[PDB]
Formats: sequence, structure tokens, C-alpha cells
Amino acid sequence: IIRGWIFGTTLDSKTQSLLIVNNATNVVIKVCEFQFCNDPFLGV
Amino acid sequence: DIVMTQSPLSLPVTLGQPASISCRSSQSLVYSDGNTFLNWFQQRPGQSPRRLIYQVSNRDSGVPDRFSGSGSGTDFTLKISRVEAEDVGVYYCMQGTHWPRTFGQGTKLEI
Amino acid sequence: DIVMTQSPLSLPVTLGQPASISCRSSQSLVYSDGNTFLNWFQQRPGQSPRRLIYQVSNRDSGVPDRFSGSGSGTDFTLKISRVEAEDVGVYYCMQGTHWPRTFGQGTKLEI
Amino acid sequence: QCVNLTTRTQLPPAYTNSFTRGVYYPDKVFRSSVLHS
Amino acid sequence: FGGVSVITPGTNTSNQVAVLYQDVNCTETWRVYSTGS
Amino acid sequence: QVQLLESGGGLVQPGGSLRLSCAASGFTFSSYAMSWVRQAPGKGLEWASAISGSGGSTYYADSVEGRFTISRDNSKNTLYLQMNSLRAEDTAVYYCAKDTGYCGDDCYIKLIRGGPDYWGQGTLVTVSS
Amino acid sequence: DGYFKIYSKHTPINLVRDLPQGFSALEPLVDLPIGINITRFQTLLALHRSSSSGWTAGAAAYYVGYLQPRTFLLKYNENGTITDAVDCALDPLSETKCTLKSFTVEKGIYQTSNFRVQPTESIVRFPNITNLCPFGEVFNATRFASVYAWNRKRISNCVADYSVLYNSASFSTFKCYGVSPTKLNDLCFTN
Amino acid sequence: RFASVYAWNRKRISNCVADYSVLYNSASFSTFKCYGVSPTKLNDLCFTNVYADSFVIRGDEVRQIAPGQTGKIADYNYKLPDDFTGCVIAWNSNNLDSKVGGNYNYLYRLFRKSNLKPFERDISTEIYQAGSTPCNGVEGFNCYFPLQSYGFQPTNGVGYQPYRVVVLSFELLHAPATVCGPKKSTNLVKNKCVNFNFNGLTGTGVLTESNKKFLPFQQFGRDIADTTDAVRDPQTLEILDITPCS
Ligand SMILES: *[C@@H]1O[C@H](CO)[C@@H](O[C@@H]2O[C@H](CO)[C@@H](O)[C@H](O)[C@H]2NC(C)=O)[C@H](O)[C@H]1NC(C)=O
Ligand SMILES: *[C@@H]1O[C@H](CO)[C@@H](O)[C@H](O)[C@H]1NC(C)=O
Ligand SMILES: *[C@@H]1O[C@H](CO)[C@@H](O)[C@H](O)[C@H]1NC(C)=O
Ligand SMILES: *[C@@H]1O[C@H](CO)[C@@H](O)[C@H](O)[C@H]1NC(C)=O
Ligand SMILES: *[C@@H]1O[C@H](CO)[C@@H](O)[C@H](O)[C@H]1NC(C)=O
Ligand SMILES: *[C@@H]1O[C@H](CO)[C@@H](O)[C@H](O)[C@H]1NC(C)=O
Ligand SMILES: *[C@@H]1O[C@H](CO)[C@@H](O)[C@H](O)[C@H]1NC(C)=O
Ligand SMILES: *[C@@H]1O[C@H](CO)[C@@H](O)[C@H](O)[C@H]1NC(C)=O
Ligand SMILES: *[C@@H]1O[C@H](CO)[C@@H](O)[C@H](O)[C@H]1NC(C)=O
Repeated sequence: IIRGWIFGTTLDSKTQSLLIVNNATNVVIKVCEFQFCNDPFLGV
Repeated sequence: DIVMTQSPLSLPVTLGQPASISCRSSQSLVYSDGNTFLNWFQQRPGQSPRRLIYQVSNRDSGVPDRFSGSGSGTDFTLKISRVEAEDVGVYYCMQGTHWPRTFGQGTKLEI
Repeated sequence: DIVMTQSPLSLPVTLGQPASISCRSSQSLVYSDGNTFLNWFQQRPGQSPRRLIYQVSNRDSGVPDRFSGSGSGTDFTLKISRVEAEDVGVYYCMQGTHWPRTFGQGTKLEI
Repeated sequence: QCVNLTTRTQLPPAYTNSFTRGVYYPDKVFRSSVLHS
Repeated sequence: FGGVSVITPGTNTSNQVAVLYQDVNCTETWRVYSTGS
Repeated sequence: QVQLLESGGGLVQPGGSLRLSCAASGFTFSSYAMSWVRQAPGKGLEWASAISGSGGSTYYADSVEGRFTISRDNSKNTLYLQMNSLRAEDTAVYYCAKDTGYCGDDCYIKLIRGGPDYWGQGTLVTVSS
Repeated sequence: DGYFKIYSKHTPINLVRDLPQGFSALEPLVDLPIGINITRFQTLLALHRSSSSGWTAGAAAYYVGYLQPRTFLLKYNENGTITDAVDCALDPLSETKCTLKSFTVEKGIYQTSNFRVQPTESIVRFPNITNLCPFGEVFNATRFASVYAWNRKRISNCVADYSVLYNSASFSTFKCYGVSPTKLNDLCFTN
Repeated sequence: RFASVYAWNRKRISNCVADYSVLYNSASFSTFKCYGVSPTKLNDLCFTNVYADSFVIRGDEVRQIAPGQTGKIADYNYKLPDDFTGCVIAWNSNNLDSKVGGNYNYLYRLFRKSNLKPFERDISTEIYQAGSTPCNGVEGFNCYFPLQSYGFQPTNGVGYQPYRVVVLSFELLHAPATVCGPKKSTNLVKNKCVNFNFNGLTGTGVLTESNKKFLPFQQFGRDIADTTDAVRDPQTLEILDITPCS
């Protein structure tokens, strides 16, 4: 159920951040300047 | 913006004599790193402008060796060792130290 | 005092050919900071002397581009790429490294 | 793409006792039958 | 000024302890870690 | 040598639009910034717009901002300028020019110091009903 | 210092909610060379299929705590697995256990450091000096005096700020002997 | 090309042999300063976490790539911790990447409100406000774009020429290692007094087979005296005990 974590500051793409998640295939670590969804989820 | 005043507006100078064109800036054209960005261009009638002198005094490539520049701060001078028939046209000073890029009004040289 | 001997006393050299004038000093004209102070001046008849070459080899401003200097220590040479009618006159070497200021006897160039 | 989750139940957070938990090996050195702080 | 010592029975009998504060006048906060009467 | 060939000359009614373009050869298009310049007949020359070699960061002169659009297509080494809402004041000979400064993927416009090294042939556009 | 360090462990269990009481230690799973100033975080929760309202939350529990700089005494067994620990600032008994490097304490009285009051606020007081120091006159002077006849002037009643020179001139030498450069902004000078 | 100092790159180096004599006939370096290890001992060690930072700076800024420094780079672009293990290498690149009109692909951050932390990467592209005036765009008056390009021209002075800087940071002898100096393995001898060097950890003693088992990540065992009691051999993953000879 707990797939991963988002670490950063504003998490709105202004700055870089860490996305460490299990994407239901493998585990992916990114430092991307992502604009995150208000309610992040992975559906099954 | 940089405001450049050129002088004279026109230069009816006798062929074969020394000549000069002044370019007086509203603000210093010397960058804090010591690199100037004043560029002297010659536009002959019927031709697109071509640069003659770069960085106040440096001679460009493929241009007559009768021209050199001089000056510092807010007052610069282009010196012409000898006037030649090919010199007729309008000379412009471009100020490359700040944006927006500006030009002076131009000096029209005539024999 | 610095004693400078110029050679030849006169130079009856054919128009259009290379030419040179020697200036041999009694003592080194190189300052301990690496800056030389040998100055070549051209005095045409009827005219006040005007400097042609400064600091042994450096070309001055507003002078013909056919002249350059050379040398080191106690023996220096002015090299003339081509002799021209305007070259007739007397050339002097001034030694600016020590006081009192001195001049050589002069070399009178003729065509 | 992004979906704003709605109509959730409002509950307070709850708290628990961490017990003697939350430690890790500070380095990669093997020790045996010793104490170390 | 500190001045704290702990009165401890052996740990093979009981884990209850008492703490003495050498410079605290509890009769006359009080530079006391905890109380509990 | 370096060659810039201007096109899109002609005349367009007031309020319309026209697109100018410059072909380029003999130069590495993507490695240097390029600008559009113009001069009205009888007037001196002013800068109109610029883009870095990457085709990203752009600049417009304030007198034409919003009205003008500048773009680049590196795959054809071609610079484009589309001028909308044309005004009488826009009659001018337009040129493309190449900056002396090296300006690539990490370069931003307005940080460049120095002038243009290469100027094109030029083309003229006017505004007339 | 730029490294994001993650420690972890997996444990089998049979419970309904609260974490079990016991002891274990995590392994140094990964050190990531990231260099990002992390201040906030968010969890990622799995979604089960049944709009934005017809969502099934499944069934899970999650716990969050915070770390503090605290000294711990770790006990290693004969195979090098940590089996117990003493929290050196949990309570007087644990403090004593830590002090003696033992998990058993004999009958008696043990002296264990002091009760210390911590400051609650930072109080900073300086004279109300509003003038900026004449850095322009010092560094933008038209002419400097000959070294044989060097000049000196007193500077007073001004605020020193050395960051103003970063975009003024490039200096070849800036060497401080009395004070480290990084502390210059924290001092006040008398002469 | 080297990355702009405001957006410097870092990569991991592993599974290779380090040899610094190869550079003697490659380039002349102006700075080669090691803090964690003396240069003469670099070839005798083996490292466990080796990273190479890559960026280009101005020559006058070379003294700022060090622990305990201040300045535009040390404060706003790239900083080293006081507890620094590694070597800082820098050399003159004026003849490698300068341009007549100035190489403007090399940028640095000039204005920021906070100071950077060690190995911090500040890549924000937002406009920063110097005064109290709020800004959205504007890009002037009391607020500016924080990045500037260097005027790296082949004709400028020495202090304004570009320099290429490589900073090698690492963990030394505290973990399984991946990068070793120019050393060769030999046969291991047990039950004799041996002068040994195991992956950079030297000493004198008698090697024996150990009855201890290390965790998958643990490389060394240490005694109550904080001296080595056992080692996991770097060539064959055996656990060996080491005892003084007499
Ligand atoms: C790391 O990021 C935090 C924000 O997440 C920065 O903290 C902010 O700093 C500014 C300037 O002092 C304050 O005005 C904000 O209120 C702070 N925000 C928070 C949430 O604390 C922090 O300065 C950043 N660190 C570095 C070294 O850049
Ligand atoms: C997980 O990420 C990898 C890498 O992007 C991708 O190849 C894979 O398809 C992803 N799987 C799922 C289920 O999203
Ligand atoms: C969710 O709501 C916020 C406001 O709370 C809004 O800014 C955001 O765009 C919304 N997201 C979606 C995906 O509708
Ligand atoms: C944790 O703190 C809260 C107050 O924020 C309190 O209500 C709760 O009982 C505390 N829980 C524990 C387990 O100490
Ligand atoms: C506490 O203070 C009172 C008043 O000075 C004094 O009488 C008493 O002896 C002090 N100490 C104790 C332990 O009662
Ligand atoms: C340690 O390992 C041995 C086997 O070598 C085993 O018999 C013993 O019980 C283990 N001890 C502990 C405390 O787990
Ligand atoms: C500033 O300091 C002086 C000297 O002590 C004092 O007299 C004055 O009142 C102070 N003024 C303010 C505004 O704090
Ligand atoms: C010196 O003058 C420059 C402008 O030429 C200015 O930017 C700088 O701040 C001045 N220096 C000082 C110390 O005031
Ligand atoms: C993102 O990508 C663009 C590509 O043009 C680049 O200019 C920018 O520096 C990158 N980084 C950030 C933080 O935007």
C-alpha cells in the first residue's frame, strides 16, 4: 500500500525534488523538477 | 538605455588629410571586467553595414588598415589617418555593454 | 652619461630598397624592469623633430607603417622596409634610461 | 491526469508509543561481545 | 548549579529510582526534571 | 563563407501580418545567437529581436514586443520572424545578423556582450493599403 | 552534507494496529549523492479500484516520528547483531546505565551530570548605527598614495558589509589574521 | 566542455585503477591540493566512494575551491565542507575553450539570499529580489535574474581566464572498496608473522582463519582497543583474524 516517498521543498516544479517510488514494475529514484499531483496515487 | 551622441553630424573633410569622428556616451561603456564593447561600423550607400573597429580600438579582419580607434569612459574617437574616396558614407557607434542595444545617430562623411 | 654612436654618419641609399641605421650605446639601454627607453626620431629639413619609434621597437601613432626597430643591450637597429622620398632627413637615437638625457650625433639619410 | 480526492472522512491523528525502536548500525564495522556507544 | 544524583536499588530487584537534587529547596520549576509527589 | 539570405519582402495592408525568414549556410547555425534588425528608409538601424543558438530563450525590443514573434528551426538552419498587426511605422529594410559571442544550449539572451560579426543582404517590407 | 542516507529493515508480524514492543536495528541500505535541500515530504498511498469520490483505501497503517541528536549505548552479541541499547538521556536509570557502560546497576547512589536550564530565546544588542561604511572611497578612489608616504584614516559610526564588493572588483588577496572571514559579519570593532 | 559552475555535474567512479602519473605528459596543472591524503601516498590506498565533480570557474576563483572559503562561488555556487576528504585539481583552459567574443555558455550565480551548504546544487531560474519590492518578471530595478555569464576571452588578463576544476572527494578505508591504486595481489600466507597490507590497511601480525561472520555490508572487525581484529580479504571474501606476533 505504501509505494514510496516524495522529498523536497515546494514540490511545485520551481525547484528539484526526490521521487523514490515502487511503480509496480521496479523501484525508480528521480531528482526531477516535478509538479506533483495534490493527491498522488498509484491505482490497481 | 544607453544614449550616444555622435559628432559632427557630417564631416566635409578634404581628401588626403587626417580626420576624426567623436562618439560621446551618456554612461560609461567600460565593463567591470575591463572589456569594452563599443563598435564602429561603416555603411556605404547601397551597402549593408559592416563593422570596422571593435571594442573601442581593435581593428577588425578584412578592413582597411588606415583606421584605428581610441578613448575611454564616456568619450571615444575614431581616427582616420588619411581620407580616401571609399570613406564616403555613414559611420555608426554601437554600444554593446548593456541591453537594449543602441546606436548613435550616425556621422555622414563626405570628401 | 650615456654615449651613443650612430652608424653610418650618412646613408646614400637607393630609393625603393631596404635600409637600416645602427645605434650602438656605451652602456645597456634595458632597464631592470624590462622596459627599454630608446627612441628613434626623424627630423626633416625645415621641421621640428618628431618621434618615429619608441622603446626600441614600438611604432608610434600617426607615423608611416614602413618603419620598425630592433635590437637589445648595447646595439640597436632601425629597419626601413623601403626607402621613400619623404625619408630624407636626419634620424636621432635618444637614450631615456638615465639622466642627463643624451642624443647620438644623428644619421643623415639621402636617396 | 491528476485527480483531486474528495468526500473523505475527517478523523484526528492518533499517537503511539515508539518503544525501544529507531536505531541503526552507525557504520560498517563488525563488533562482537562488546559494548559501544 | 546542577547538583543531581540518583538513588538506585539493584536492577535485579526493581527498576524504581529516586532522584536527589542537592541545591533544590522543595519547601522554601525548582530545577526539577520531573516530580510525581 | 558565412551567408544569410533574406526573404519575405513585399507590402501588406495595415493590421495584417507578414513573415520574414533568413536562410543560412557556411556557418554552424545552432552554435550562435541570431537577431533581426531593421532600419526605416532614411533612418538608422535598430534591433528587433533575438534568439540563442538553441532556439529557446528569446528577446524582443520593447517597441515591437507582443506584436513580433521570433523563432528558429535548427533542422533547416532557418530563422523566422512573423510580424502581426502591422503599423505604418514598420516599413523598413530588415536584416538577420550573427553575434560574435558563442551562445549555445546553456546560453541566455541579455547576457551576451559584444556586437554582430555577420550581416545579411537585407530585404524590405512596407505597410500600405 | 549532500548525501541522502536511507536505512531500512523488514519484519514479519501478526498484529492489528500498534507496533510491537521490542528491539532491532536498521542496515545502511543506500547512500544517494543528491545534494538537495530537503525540508518537506509526502507519502504515496496505493489506490484500489471500486470519479474522484469512488476510491477504495484498502487497508494499511503508517507511523511517523522524528530524530534527535542523542547518544546511544549499543550492546553487540557474540555474532555481532545488536540486541539491546541504552538511551543515554531517557531517564536517570538509563542515564546511569549509560554512565557505567552496563545494563545492570548495583544498589547505591550514582552521580549523573547536572540539571541544566536551556536558553529559550536569542537576544542580540548592538548600537543603532545606520550609516554604511565608506567602501566606495576606500576601493573606488581616483588615486592611491605612494607607498613611501602612505595614508591612514579612521572609520567609525558605520556598518561593515563585505558582500557589496563581490560585484565591484575581483580581489587577488583577501587574508584575515585576527578573525576568520566567515565571522567578520558577527563582530563589532572599537578602533 | 565543462558544465557551468551554477549547475555543476558529479559522477561516480568505480571498478577502476587510479594512476595519476598519466597526467604528467597530458596537461600542466596550476593546483593539485590534497587534504585527506598526502599526494605521495595516493597510490598506496583503495577508496570506497569516489565521485568526480566537473565545473569551470574563473582563475581568480581557484583559491575558493577549498574548505573554509568565501566568495561568489564558495557562497553562491559550490562549497566544500570543513570535514573534507579529497583532492582539488585545477588547470588553465584559456587555450581550450575561450572565444574571441567571449564564451557565454559558462555561467555563475551572482545573487542569492541564503548561503549554500556543502555540495548543494542551486539551479533555480527564478528572479531574485534585492529590495523589498515584489516582482513578477520585471527583471530589473530592485530584482534581477540571478545568473551571469563570464567574459572568457583569449585576450583577457590571467585572473579572468577560464580554469577547469576537478574535485575528487571520497571515503577512505571505511567500507568495501571499488577503486584501488596501482597494486597487484599476491598469495596469502597464514599462521606466520606477516607484514600485511589489506586494501590499504597495513600492519604486522599473524593471519588465521576466522570464526566470525560479517554482515553483507561489513568489511572490517575491530577490537575493544579500536584496532583491527579481523578483516574480510578483498581478493577472496574470506574472514581472517589478525593477531600480534609476540
Ligand atoms: C532550504 O529550503 C528552505 C525552504 O524549504 C529554506 O528556508 C526558507 O528560507 C527563507 C530565507 O531565510 C525563509 O524566508 C523561509 O521562511 C524559509 N522557509 C522555511 C520553510 O523554513 C532554506 O533557507 C533553504 N536552505 C538553503 C541552504 O538554501
Ligand atoms: C516503471 O518505470 C520503468 C522506468 O521508467 C518503466 O519502464 C516501467 O514500464 C514502469 N512500470 C509501470 C508499471 O509503470
Ligand atoms: C486541486 O485543488 C487545488 C486547490 O486546492 C488546485 O490548485 C488544483 O489545481 C486542483 N487539482 C486538480 C487536478 O483539479
Ligand atoms: C502525543 O502528543 C499529543 C499532543 O500533541 C498527545 O495528545 C498524545 O497523547 C501524545 N501521545 C503519546 C503516545 O505520548
Ligand atoms: C529552605 O529555605 C528555608 C527558608 O530559608 C529554610 O528554612 C530551609 O531550611 C531551607 N531548606 C530546606 C531543605 O528546608
Ligand atoms: C550465534 O551464532 C551461533 C552459530 O555460530 C549460534 O549457535 C548462536 O546461538 C548465535 N547467538 C545468538 C545470540 O544469536
Ligand atoms: C542609539 O544609541 C544611542 C547611544 O546609546 C542612544 O542615545 C539612542 O537613543 C539610540 N537610538 C535608537 C533609536 O535606538
Ligand atoms: C565602484 O563603482 C562601481 C561602478 O563603476 C560600483 O558598481 C561599485 O559598487 C563601486 N564600489 C563601491 C565600493 O562603492
Ligand atoms: C530545465 O531544462 C531547460 C531546458 O531548456 C534548462 O534550460 C534548465 O536549466 C533546466 N533546469 C531547470 C531547473 O529548469
